Amino acid sequence: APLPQLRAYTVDASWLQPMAPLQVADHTWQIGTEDLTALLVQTAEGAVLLDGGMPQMAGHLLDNMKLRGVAPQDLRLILLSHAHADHAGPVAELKRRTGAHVAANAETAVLLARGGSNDLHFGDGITYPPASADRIIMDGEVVTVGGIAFTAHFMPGHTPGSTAWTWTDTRDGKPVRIAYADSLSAPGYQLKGNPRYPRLIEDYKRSFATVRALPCDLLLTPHPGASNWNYAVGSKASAEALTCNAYADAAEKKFDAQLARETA
Amino acid sequence: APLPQLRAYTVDASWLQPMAPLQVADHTWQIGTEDLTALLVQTAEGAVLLDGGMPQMAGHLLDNMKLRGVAPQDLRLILLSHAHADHAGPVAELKRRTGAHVAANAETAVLLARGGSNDLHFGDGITYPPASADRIIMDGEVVTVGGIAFTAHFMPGHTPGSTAWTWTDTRDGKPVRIAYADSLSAPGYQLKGNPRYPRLIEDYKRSFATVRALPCDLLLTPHPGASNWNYAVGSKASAEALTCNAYADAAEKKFDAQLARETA
Amino acid sequence: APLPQLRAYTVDASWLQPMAPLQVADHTWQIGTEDLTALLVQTAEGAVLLDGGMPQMAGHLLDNMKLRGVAPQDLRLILLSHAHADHAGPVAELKRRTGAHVAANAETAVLLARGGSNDLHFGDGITYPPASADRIIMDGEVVTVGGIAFTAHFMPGHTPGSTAWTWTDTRDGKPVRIAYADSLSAPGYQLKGNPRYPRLIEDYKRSFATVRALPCDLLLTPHPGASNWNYAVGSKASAEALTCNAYADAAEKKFDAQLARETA
Amino acid sequence: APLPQLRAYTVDASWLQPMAPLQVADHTWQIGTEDLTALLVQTAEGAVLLDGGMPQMAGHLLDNMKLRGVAPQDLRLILLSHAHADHAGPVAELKRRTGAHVAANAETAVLLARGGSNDLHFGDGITYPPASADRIIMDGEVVTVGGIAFTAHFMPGHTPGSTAWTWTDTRDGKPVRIAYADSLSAPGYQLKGNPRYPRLIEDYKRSFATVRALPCDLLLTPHPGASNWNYAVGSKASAEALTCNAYADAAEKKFDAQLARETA
Ligand SMILES: CO[C@@]1(NC(=O)[C@@H](C)C(=O)O)C(=O)N2C(C(=O)O)=C(C)CO[C@@H]21
Ligand SMILES: CO[C@@]1(NC(=O)[C@@H](C)C(=O)O)C(=O)N2C(C(=O)O)=C(C)CO[C@@H]21
Ligand SMILES: CO[C@@]1(NC(=O)[C@@H](C)C(=O)O)C(=O)N2C(C(=O)O)=C(C)CO[C@@H]21
Ligand SMILES: CO[C@@]1(NC(=O)[C@@H](C)C(=O)O)C(=O)N2C(C(=O)O)=C(C)CO[C@@H]21
Ligand SMILES: [Zn+2]
Ligand SMILES: [Zn+2]
Ligand SMILES: [Zn+2]
Ligand SMILES: [Zn+2]
Ligand SMILES: [Zn+2]
Ligand SMILES: [Zn+2]
Ligand SMILES: [Zn+2]
Ligand SMILES: [Zn+2]
Repeated sequence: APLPQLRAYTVDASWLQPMAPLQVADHTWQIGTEDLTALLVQTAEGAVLLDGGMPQMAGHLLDNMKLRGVAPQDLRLILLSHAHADHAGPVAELKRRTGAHVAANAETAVLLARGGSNDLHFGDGITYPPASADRIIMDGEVVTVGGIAFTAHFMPGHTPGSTAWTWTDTRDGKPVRIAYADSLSAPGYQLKGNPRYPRLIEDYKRSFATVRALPCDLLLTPHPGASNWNYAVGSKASAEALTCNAYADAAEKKFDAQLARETA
Repeated sequence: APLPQLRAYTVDASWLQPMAPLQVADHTWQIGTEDLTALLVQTAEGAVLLDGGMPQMAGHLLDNMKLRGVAPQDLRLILLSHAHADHAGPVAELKRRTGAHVAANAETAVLLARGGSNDLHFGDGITYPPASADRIIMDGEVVTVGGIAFTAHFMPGHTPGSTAWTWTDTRDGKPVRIAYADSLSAPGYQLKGNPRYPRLIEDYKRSFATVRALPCDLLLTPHPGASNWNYAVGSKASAEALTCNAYADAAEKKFDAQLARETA
Repeated sequence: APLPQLRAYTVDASWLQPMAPLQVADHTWQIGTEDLTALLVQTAEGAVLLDGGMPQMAGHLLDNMKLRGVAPQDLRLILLSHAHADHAGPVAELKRRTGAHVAANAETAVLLARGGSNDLHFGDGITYPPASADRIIMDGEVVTVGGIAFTAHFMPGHTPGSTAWTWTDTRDGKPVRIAYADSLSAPGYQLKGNPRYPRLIEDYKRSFATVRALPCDLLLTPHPGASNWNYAVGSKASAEALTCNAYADAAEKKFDAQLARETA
Repeated sequence: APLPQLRAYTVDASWLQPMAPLQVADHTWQIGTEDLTALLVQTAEGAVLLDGGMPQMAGHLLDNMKLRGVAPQDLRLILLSHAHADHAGPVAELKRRTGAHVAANAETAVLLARGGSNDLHFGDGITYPPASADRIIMDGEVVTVGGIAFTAHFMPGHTPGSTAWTWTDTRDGKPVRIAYADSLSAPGYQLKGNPRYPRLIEDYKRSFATVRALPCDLLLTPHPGASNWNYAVGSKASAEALTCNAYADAAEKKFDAQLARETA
């Protein structure tokens, strides 16, 4: 009986369904797939990319950037929600082909540096090509690119380095506060008494209070279904989207119900 | 007028004064200098080293390890308080000559990986040879070597990755709770409104409460004067040493007096 | 038409067939699989491991090390032929669970650091968890562990960092020169005019002359079929094994026949 | 008798004497100091920087780049001759402030990654802030930026990763072949029987033949005195500059005279 073969990280086909650039505000665009969020922000001095999705999406992300008049050498900065394969997948290839830099916290950097291997909960089951972080950011640090200021808010839980980003864009002159908040889920996580994450419950609770107080008028998430976005319907994509308090309150009730069944 | 020459990190001569191994408990020893703490813990499966001091102390640390019957290949683990040159200096050379591994958190790892360069407060003024961290530890994670369990307690402030360590040793059969707590000082730090550390005051305050609640019967610090240790007097080294509440309360009063003068 | 799913690196089942430790000489053992070579060398000061095979073989390698009386904390050094997933797979997990160090050249280190991703010929198709190299070795450098000296011989071609290792063991007192030489194959490689490897043909030719002059009495390869070893037959495993000149001459004829068909 | 203090890497004041941009050809400029070469190449798609000199020269290099109409976000690529502190010093700070990427071979990358520490000949005596290499280049690989193609030629010896660069510029329409070749010196090196560099003499000899065959009409070196450049005299800077054969022949005679005195 020989050892088993390696298994590939397979996702639902909807996660890999390419879509044309969808406009969120005057400067923010969705260039990912139907169920994976990859936000592009066009500024006067370059473009910022938030997440990239699965690792095989680098060619698609470059296509949509070309459609917005953004050359590869115009991507200046890559920001991440958390360093998982379905969000930070193409960061390695995107760095080689665009000349951009990556800014993330220490926890996201060390997870990104080892390609998501040795995950606290998944181990080596979900591995993507590694990439280095050129700039280390702290909680509440302001990253400015082309006049648009990005503020990081640490919300650990899903991963230790889970970071929420906030920035102010315009909607035909009217300012709008956007908040790209990370996932607040714990799929298959051992919450209570985890030797690899001893203070996980504390971090999750404190993160719920963090996203409740986020300066937010329009909320987006790495998985658009978590914030009730519908990238397929285009114009009405932000129709039934949730607030920050609602998304936090909904996630916390699921965390307590999950924690309760774990003590059984 | 040519550009200035580089300046070397010079310390007081007392920091570099070698001393013979001083016994703290049945398994814990001080093998550093008179004013720099480097703790060695002998176990049945190997030895653990906490800090190393200045980078030019690797030869001295190996001498004292040889005196305790510890071969270079017997050092199994290196733990750090924070990745500064006067504490984590010889970690690079100690790894090459002992075959040991380093365990630190993400913030200490990224600071250790770039050799203390690009410090949040000191910049490139205090640079030491870089070294990689083989194991990443979380807050409250238990690291066991030879039956002795080391528990990490995150106390950020002096550095983002400042970690306090606790373990239980014996004093001729009687158990003793030891707590090696990091420095709680902010020398020349801009505390209020620091763009490189926006939540520094919050982290400092929460760290004072962390060291107050540390399970501690005997307290040691990277600088022994901070906890009123006197490594010169040998037997009476722990005579006038401070408690955890006293060391925290003394450091917090200095933090508030420093914060008050900063708003002036 | 959504983007395709990721494909897993699948190998022949014979590559993953566990086998009991096979004795090569007084100190050298085969602890890998039937068709993947993982050499263990027991010394008075510890054990050296050459290669590990596929990444899912860490548990098997530890089992055979336990059978030879080698505890996890007794593995002191890991040496590699080249940093590919079917040879350097478990190096990341083996470092975390044994406390060993890795010694490889610069080319093998940078390939090992990015987990085999961005291969010069395979791209991201063959990815394994990354690992760092603690010691950098040069061509002809001697690495000594427990009295047994390992000499590295650079033989680039299959990978830029392909390294052959030589050491002298005994066969019941009689000395024997062992040479673990890397693969001299180019499967699917574009040999002529490769923009990612412009001097590949020169490196391959110079490597044939390198393995011809290797001090060798018994030859082993990462794939035992390349040197006509038969790990299944146990005692007669080295029966029809090839010399160094024969293995080089056989590989060079295949390289020229491959280069000839490429110019057609 | 306490341990000695750390010593700072001090150089001659002429090495740190800032100078205004000196024109080499239609696109190549000297923006370093009087005795340290830092070449800037302006293209239609950005600027390439070859070397940076001492680490405290980042502010000066940015000043001269601003004088040539080159914004910080216009530096796209950094190329190195070898990763020593007097050539690769400011690469870390230049990456943080310009958003550029670094391209170097594996040997230069691993030396650049550890900040020049653990030098094969100097140890930890000459340490600069570390920096990562975003792209790994092979011998003879072509790097194109804005139509100008840079070809790397490995010439190991001074350092294992010593790389010479060649590119074709114009002199008011007339093409000119420029060759920026590394230093061919061995200051204080143990040449014969070096355990850290066993094949050093072979690499030095093969490097002399490499620079002799370099496609070169105008030669420059990291130290301009090595190729008889005089950056002070401005217009007549290339007056008495040497050819490639002359610079190689002069360096080889010094290598043999140095090797002869070593065997005495
Ligand atoms: C690592 O990627 C994830 N996990 C998986 O794909 C498998 C392994 C799983 O469900 O256990 C993960 O975390 N995600 C999230 C999230 O909310 O971030 C959700 C909801 C589930 O999908 C991705
Ligand atoms: C980086 O090393 C330190 N700083 C210096 O040496 C100079 C630069 C300084 O005083 O500003 C630093 O922090 N230390 C501590 C500590 O408590 O940790 C104290 C009390 C002061 O000494 C060391
Ligand atoms: C990356 O691993 C290899 N390649 C593959 O598995 C597939 C991708 C392939 O054949 O192209 C590779 O190289 N090997 C060797 C070797 O001789 O080293 C041989 C003979 C073939 O198997 C492994
Ligand atoms: C590490 O920097 C160098 N060495 C020194 O500065 C001291 C340490 C020394 O001379 O031994 C080094 O190599 N250089 C070269 C070169 O040709 O590259 C020459 C000629 C000498 O200066 C620099
Ligand atoms: Zn996830
Ligand atoms: Zn996810
Ligand atoms: Zn300090
Ligand atoms: Zn200190
Ligand atoms: Zn291979
Ligand atoms: Zn193979
Ligand atoms: Zn040099
Ligand atoms: Zn030099």
